[PDB]
Amino acid sequence: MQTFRVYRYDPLLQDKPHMQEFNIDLAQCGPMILDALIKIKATQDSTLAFRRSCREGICGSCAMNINGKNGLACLQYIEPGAAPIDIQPLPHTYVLKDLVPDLSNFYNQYKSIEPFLKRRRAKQPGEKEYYQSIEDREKLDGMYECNLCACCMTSCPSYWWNPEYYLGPAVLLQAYRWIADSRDEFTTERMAWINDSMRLYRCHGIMNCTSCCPKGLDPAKAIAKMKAAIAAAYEPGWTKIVAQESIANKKRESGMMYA
Amino acid sequence: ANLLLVPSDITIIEEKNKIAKRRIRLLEKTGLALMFPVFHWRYSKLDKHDMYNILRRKFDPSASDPAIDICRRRQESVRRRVIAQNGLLPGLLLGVSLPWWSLRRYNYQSKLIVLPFCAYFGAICGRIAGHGLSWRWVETDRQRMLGNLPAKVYYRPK
Amino acid sequence: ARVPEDIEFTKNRYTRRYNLATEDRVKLLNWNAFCIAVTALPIAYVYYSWYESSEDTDMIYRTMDPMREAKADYYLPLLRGH
Amino acid sequence: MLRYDSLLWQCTLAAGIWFIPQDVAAISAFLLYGRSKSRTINQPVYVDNIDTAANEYFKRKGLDPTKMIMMRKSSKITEIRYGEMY
Amino acid sequence: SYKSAHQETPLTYYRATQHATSSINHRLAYINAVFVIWVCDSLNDVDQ
Amino acid sequence: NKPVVVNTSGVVNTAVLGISGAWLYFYCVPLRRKEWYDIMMDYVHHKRTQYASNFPDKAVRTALRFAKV
Amino acid sequence: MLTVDKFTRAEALQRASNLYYQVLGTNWEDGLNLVLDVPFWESELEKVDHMCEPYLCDDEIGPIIRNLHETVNCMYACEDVRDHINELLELSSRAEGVMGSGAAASEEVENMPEQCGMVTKAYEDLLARYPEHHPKIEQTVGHGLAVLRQLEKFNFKSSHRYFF
Ligand SMILES: CCCCCCCCCCCCCCCCCC(=O)OC[C@H](COP(=O)([O-])OCC(O)COP(=O)([O-])OC[C@@H](COC(=O)CCCCCCCCCCCCCCCCC)OC(=O)CCCCCCCCCCCCCCCCC)OC(=O)CCCCCCCCCCCCCCCCC
Ligand SMILES: CCCCCCCCCCCCCCCCCC(=O)OC[C@H](COP(=O)([O-])OCC[N+](C)(C)C)OC(=O)CCCCCCCCCCCCCCCCC
Ligand SMILES: COC1=C(OC)C(=O)C(CC=C(C)C)=C(C)C1=O
Ligand code: SF4
Ligand code: F3S
Ligand code: FES
Ligand SMILES: [K+]
Repeated sequence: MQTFRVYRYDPLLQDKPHMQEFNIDLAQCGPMILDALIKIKATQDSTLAFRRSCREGICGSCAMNINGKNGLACLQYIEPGAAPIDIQPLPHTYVLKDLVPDLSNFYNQYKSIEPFLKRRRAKQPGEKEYYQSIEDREKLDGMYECNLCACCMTSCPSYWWNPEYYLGPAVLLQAYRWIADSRDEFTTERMAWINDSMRLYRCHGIMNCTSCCPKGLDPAKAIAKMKAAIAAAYEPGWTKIVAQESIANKKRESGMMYA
Repeated sequence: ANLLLVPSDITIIEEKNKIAKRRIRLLEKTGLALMFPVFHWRYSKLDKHDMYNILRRKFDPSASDPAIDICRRRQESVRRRVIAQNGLLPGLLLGVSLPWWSLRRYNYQSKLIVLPFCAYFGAICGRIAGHGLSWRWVETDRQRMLGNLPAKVYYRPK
Repeated sequence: ARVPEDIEFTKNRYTRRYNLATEDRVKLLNWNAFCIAVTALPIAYVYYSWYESSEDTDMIYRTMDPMREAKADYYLPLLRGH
Repeated sequence: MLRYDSLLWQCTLAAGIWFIPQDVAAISAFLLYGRSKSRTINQPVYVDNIDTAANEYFKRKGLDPTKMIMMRKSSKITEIRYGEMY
Repeated sequence: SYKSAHQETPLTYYRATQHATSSINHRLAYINAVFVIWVCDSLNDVDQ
Repeated sequence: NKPVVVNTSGVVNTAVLGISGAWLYFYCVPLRRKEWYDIMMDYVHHKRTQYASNFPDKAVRTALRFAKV
Repeated sequence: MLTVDKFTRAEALQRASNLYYQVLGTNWEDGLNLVLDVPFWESELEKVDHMCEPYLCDDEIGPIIRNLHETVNCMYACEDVRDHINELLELSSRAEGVMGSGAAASEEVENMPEQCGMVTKAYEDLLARYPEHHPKIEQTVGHGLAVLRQLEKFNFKSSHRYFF
């Protein structure tokens, strides 16, 4: 009979958020935390709200804060004990309801890095796949598996303080993924844009992003590599390069973009 | 055992030679007042009370006695030290007020981070300015030594 | 609290509203002005500071080494401490 | 809200364990340099009987014993002072 | 009619890693040095 | 014990390089030197309002009101 | 401008184009970028205007000057709106209280629904006034309004393109 304290907020009453304690028999519940939450909703309090889809850790929708550390509920294990298992929303996020965070800023920041392949020449008619060696494909190994759970984001003390100026670990790793993709031909443009004091150099190497990553990725290592590459490759003309690309995006629609 | 603090030899000479009282100037008064107290766990340095005594005595400005000359040199070194203390308070006040006005529209965290450091910096800058304008930077090593000689000394028998 | 609801926002570079960004630029100038002024402290120390043991030093040079060329026999033990 | 494994409580104990030792040494070195100077300028010298010591002092310095106010500052500290000092 | 909530500071509850405590000790290194200098200055002025 | 000349250039220059090198390194090389910029950027920047009361404005304002400007 | 310096048309073209791309390339959203850079931009812009006055009708220099003026106008206008948004969000943060607890909390904006209607109107006015600077307007004011949306539920035209 484990005790599970869960954060609760009603968006309509707008009463101060509180932790409600539930008792669940682990014998009739699945090993993972998400199973306990589903059981609570099914049996005791159906009002409980939380995001969940894949159940196998791949969608990245069940990101929560369990006993202090961020994680995905579907991959997290229930750890029985006298101490209540405290489940709260993602740290320093606006709570839409109960355990459902507001990750709209995270989605916007990602759209800013323009995560789509860019090439100077359009695929000539009669052309097959763009060549990439096995070794080049190996470079993109630990970076293309990010499920956007947003745990590393909501674990960085620097994203807690400057959420609207710092891109955050996940977005920065994704930017390195596209700066490291041999097929992309806009390496300099991407590095010039990311070379900003607020966007990139707000990372102080806390390493909370790597510790909490549910997919076992290392966003901290990627940001360090991206900072070294930028420092070595900087040229006086980078600012003009950013401006020219901004002119190219003049007719784009209203949303975050390279500028 | 028992310890005995007695006037030092320099104090003895200064008392023998004092011709009259000496008017304390306004800046000397303020400097002594603004001087931090000193806790004498052991007695090795001059405090504000010893400095006042030195500055309240008067000596003959023409006297050619070598002993009197030492006393006058010491009194001048003590005077430069005392009037130099008048610059700390201006520095600390401006070192908090000017930063606070500048960060008056910023959050509490910013004032906690900045004001303590600017206060010490302003106080240090004020101390540098005061010691500089009191002619301490041009004193010789003989002048500074005579102005730092203790006024009370533990008695050494025999 | 409450906040003004009829603000005339800047329309161009020659029709500007006074905002906290312009105030921050004045702060930049005033802080930088302080730095120019505080440079007078370290510069004054280096210019006015003299490191001399007594008033004898200058008298020795006036009477024994006026041209700064007179050579003194060197007894190492004097300043070697042994 | 409050937890022992919190970033705040674990960063406050870590800082204490890391800095307090360094600091104690650093301040101690300054205190030691202070004592080295003090003991070379006015070493505390212990006398047996204060009254005899005071007499030898007045005799050695040519001071009239009547014009000197001797006061006991502490249980182990006496102090001779000029009574006619401005 | 609906409003979202702003969670409190995460510092009070987020789990602490050894790399995060040590990164703070690095960013606080110069702050300690100034503190020690101030203590020594104060002692040189109000002690013995 | 009584040399005709004493070589001081080597020793003095060594001290100059060591003292100058340490000071110039501390002032120029380390990224720690930008620690005051990081702290301000993290906690102080973009955190200001003109629509909230603060003591310095209140003090200046009252003292003016008291003296009738 | 009071100066005795003389510059060729090629030098004038180079200076103007350098300033134009420098301004258009700098990140406007970061306040310290504009606060630090605008003093240098204003000194340069005065010199550029003086040396490009003969070439206002020139086929190459003229367009550069016109774009440069428009960019500076958009830079000042966008900075003003985002400055007010930053004021609103900092009023909201102070209202949360110390540590988020509410302990020493400031009073909370009461006309926030109306202050968000003012900003959104300004955002749309900028879009119309500066049609060739939408990327910069979205970087600064657009993203600013997206941050406000996370606090107050209000409607603006581009709300759906900001994931709201
Ligand atoms: C304890 C005594 C000192 C107490 C504090 C004294 C404070 C008064 C200082 C007065 C002198 C001027 C200070 C700078 C004025 C502003 C200059 C400026 O705007 O430049 C762009 C400025 C950065 O200037 P930067 O020269 O490009 O880059 C600086 C780097 O150092 C890269 O420059 P670098 O490559 O030339 O590297 C040289 C580096 C060499 O670095 C060092 O010397 C190493 C130590 C660095 C850290 C020292 C402080 C540690 C304590 C915490 C610091 C953070 C809290 C705030 C501290 C006070 C800040 C004023 O020197 C500096 O850091 C620059 C010189 C001035 C530093 C002043 C503050 C620290 C003085 C520390 C002295 C004692 C250190 C002992 C350390 C322990 C071991 C002995 O960026 C910003 O303004 C960022 C603002 C973000 C928030 C928004 C603020 C409003 C925006 C509108 C304009 C506001 C203007 C005023 C800002 C400050 C308000 C409080
Ligand atoms: C061409 C080749 C160039 C090679 C350049 C190499 C540069 C690097 C090596 C160091 C050179 C500088 C040494 C210090 C200056 C000279 C010595 C000095 O002034 O002391 C004598 C002075 C001499 O004073 P004195 O009054 O005692 O001398 C009289 C001596 N008797 C009594 C014997 C007659 O020492 C003191 O006063 C005592 C305190 C000394 C404190 C030394 C502190 C450390 C200094 C070095 C700091 C290095 C920082 C960077 C490295 C990391 C440190 C952790
Ligand atoms: C909830 O209130 C607080 C912040 O706002 C998110 C802070 O920025 C910070 C971080 C910055 C400083 C200087 C305390 C803390 C700790 C804080 O209490
Ligand atoms: S880096 Fe890790 S924690 Fe961050 S979004 Fe990707 S998978 Fe999730
Ligand atoms: S915790 Fe944050 S500061 Fe960098 S190393 Fe990770 S993104
Ligand atoms: S439900 Fe998909 S990640 Fe857990
Ligand atoms: K690439």
